[PDB]
Amino acid sequence: IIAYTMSLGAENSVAYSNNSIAIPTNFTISVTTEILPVSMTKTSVDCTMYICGDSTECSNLLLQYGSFCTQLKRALTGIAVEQDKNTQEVFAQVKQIYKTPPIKYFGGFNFSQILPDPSKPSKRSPIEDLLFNKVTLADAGFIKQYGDCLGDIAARDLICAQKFNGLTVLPPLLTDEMIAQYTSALLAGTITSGWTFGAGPALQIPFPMQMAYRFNGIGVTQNVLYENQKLIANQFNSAIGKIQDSLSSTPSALGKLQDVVNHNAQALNTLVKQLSSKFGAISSVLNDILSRLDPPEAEVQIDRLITGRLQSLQTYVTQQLIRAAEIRASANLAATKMSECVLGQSKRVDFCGKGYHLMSFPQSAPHGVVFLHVTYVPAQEKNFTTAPAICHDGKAHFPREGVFVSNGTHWFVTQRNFYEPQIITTDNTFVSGNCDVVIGIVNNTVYD
Amino acid sequence: NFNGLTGTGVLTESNKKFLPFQQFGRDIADTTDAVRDPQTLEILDITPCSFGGVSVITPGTNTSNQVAVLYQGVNCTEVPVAIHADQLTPTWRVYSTGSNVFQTRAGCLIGAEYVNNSYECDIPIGAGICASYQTQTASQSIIAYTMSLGAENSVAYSNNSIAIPTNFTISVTTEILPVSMTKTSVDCTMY
Amino acid sequence: TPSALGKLQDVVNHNAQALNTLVKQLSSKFGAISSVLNDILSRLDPPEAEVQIDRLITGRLQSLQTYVTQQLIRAAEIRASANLAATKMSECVLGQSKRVDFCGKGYHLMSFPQSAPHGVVFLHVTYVPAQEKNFTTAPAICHDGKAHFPREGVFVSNGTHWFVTQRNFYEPQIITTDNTFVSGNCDVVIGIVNNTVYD
Amino acid sequence: LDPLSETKCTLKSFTVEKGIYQTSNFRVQPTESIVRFPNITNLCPFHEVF
Repeated sequence: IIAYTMSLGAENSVAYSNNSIAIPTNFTISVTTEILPVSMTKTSVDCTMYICGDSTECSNLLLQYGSFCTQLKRALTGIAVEQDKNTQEVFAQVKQIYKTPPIKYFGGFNFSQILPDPSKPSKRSPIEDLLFNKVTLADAGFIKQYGDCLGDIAARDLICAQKFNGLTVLPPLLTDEMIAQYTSALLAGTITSGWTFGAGPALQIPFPMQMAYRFNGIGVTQNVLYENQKLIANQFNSAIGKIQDSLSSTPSALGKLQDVVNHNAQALNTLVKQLSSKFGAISSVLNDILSRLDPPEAEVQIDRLITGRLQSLQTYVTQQLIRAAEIRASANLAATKMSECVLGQSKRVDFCGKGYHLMSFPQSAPHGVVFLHVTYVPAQEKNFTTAPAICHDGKAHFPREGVFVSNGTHWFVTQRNFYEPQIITTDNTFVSGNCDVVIGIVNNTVYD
Repeated sequence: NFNGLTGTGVLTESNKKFLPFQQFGRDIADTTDAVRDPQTLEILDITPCSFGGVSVITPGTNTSNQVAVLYQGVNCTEVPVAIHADQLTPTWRVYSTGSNVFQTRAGCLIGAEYVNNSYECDIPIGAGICASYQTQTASQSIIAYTMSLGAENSVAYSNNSIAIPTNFTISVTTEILPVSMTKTSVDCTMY
Repeated sequence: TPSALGKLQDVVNHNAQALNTLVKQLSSKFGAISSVLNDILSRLDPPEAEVQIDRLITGRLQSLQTYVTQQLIRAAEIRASANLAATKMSECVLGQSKRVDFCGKGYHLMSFPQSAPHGVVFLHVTYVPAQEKNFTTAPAICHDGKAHFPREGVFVSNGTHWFVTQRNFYEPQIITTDNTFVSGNCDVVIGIVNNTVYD
Repeated sequence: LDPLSETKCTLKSFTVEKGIYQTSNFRVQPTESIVRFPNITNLCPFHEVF
């Protein structure tokens, strides 16, 4: 063991200067996996089953509370309907279920890793298959045969013990297949039409032209895409494959959803174990008190046990409500991320992945969602000399949509997020003002 | 009751390896799951009696009184009630028969006629099945159907085809958001 | 539609259901022989009465804690909406938001606020296209040795002539030198097509 | 009496709106048996005194 002071990352020093400007000459399409929880386990409880233990003598004494138990039941039902609404609002954003057409060459892009594969049930993609295989649910809320809890309880089938006390998990409204259908529809819409199927009717347009408009939305002109279309397609495919391999080998990919389900299961398990705890009484079973102690004090003891277990249920409900508020914030964030990155091109930084966002793709994760953020990122930059203006004839020429540069004895104009020198022309440079107000203006010609 | 240990359940004769010094068995959740006969040596697993929650599906009372029932997390092949009116007291309400049962992944739904026609989910039951008091059965009754996720559609994606609108529409939607709750106050001693 | 303002009506309903239930909790005989204090002091002596009153104090206190806890949680939900309304106000009203599906469904033109009891209402105006047509698109136009790309619109042809126009409104205008920008030759483009340009 | 009645009692209202408004209760089955096993453990010398 060795202790040390944490490092804040590798040091760096930008070679700043009054006439130094760096511009990219190449770039790279990166993909990042952003996971967000969208729902949690639904629950429903019987007060008497949890507390009394199927005893009529304790029931009416538990009915002396009445409202207390019902408040919790209503809160749990509210949490459940809220999880359902969260799923609906995160996935069911479009009412038209688009179908993917027979895949034709998309200018180079291969979506086979995120499209639904008909070679297996559930009509989902390989990445979604991996995501489903990563997360394991203690109780999905599905149908369980009566023979399940009838023997061979050596496994971690605590669900039997949790159901013996009213605690039972329900199945979500929208099955995994419906979420997969919504995801496939969104993917087909974004790859066939672009940002139009979110505002209204689906307007078809080639995926190359879609990506060209994406690029135009972050400075890089359409030519940067058309003249490097094959390289960009190869980069996209390689990044998709690398993300697949990472999510496959990296066990901590879906750690957030795993921790969500683990927290829910652990809360249920501890709430169950609380039953075996002596809440100041002589025994954990009310029948023992009824058979050993007299009614005068047995009633007080039963009231004590009931208050203790009701407080346990209240603590559980409060923790679940706080976690549900968290997951609701996460679901709203996921819906916003969908609407922005998936259904459009977002300008917000660090919201649709690291770097300039081009487009995103959703994947149906268990109790959550995984966004594959496609971004545009420069690389292998180079240094050039800059000049805020160009003086040609007693007037200053300023850039229209780019920046000036100089490779030495010659001067050119180019854009910011990419290197594409062009001669200083009158169309490229607007003229306004003399050459005496500018501080770093340089004398150079403006072609006509 | 065997040696002072009372309870209720179903015995299923397991072959659990109880040692000579072991007379009771508790599962992972500190719950009894097996016991030994105080006389013989047979190990009997204490399995739970028939148990399952019921959910009452009811349309608007102003509409009608016909109601459906769902035994969540139970297979129809089990014993929902199936009593002779002299078995269990707390649930005298019997809906064993009716010739209308549909086993969903969420439970046995009694009182609803399953239909292959997918509509918009009105009353969410679970596992995709939703109910409604549709009047297209014409008579009216409670039905069940897999929720319709939406209207099918497709886009003729082509490497050289584009769509450009010709007219527009100024839609005026609405949104509602709570801003402030009721400000209350309490007097500890008076309450 | 009578259920339009349900989101707001739920608030005043829960706030009422929170206090109304809190009043019925006074009838709960928390480990006591009676839920009315005056009946205890009238039926039992202080030594034995405190053994009962001390219990009612706990339950009635937990009922307030159970009440104040939920109000705090509910208070957090309102602020989240108030912050969203405060943001949706500044973004949708005080300006034009490019955030899709935030200031209504569709391209945001403008929004108008309307006050409401314990809430707020936003009238979102959106630009939704309709009655679209299908045309043939070409990523570029190959002129005499050079490819011309669209400056801001997109190229289209009705089958016999080529025109450029914006994406969200069909306004075909001729391919002009000022409507296009030239970058490189034609061999580098995949689906480029040949068509003249007007100088 | 009937499900529509056990839900009103929980909702505390004679009118029930549309939905699944109540998970009324759960299913159970009663039983009966005896106590104080076993018996073959031993005899008693009571006969020695009588």
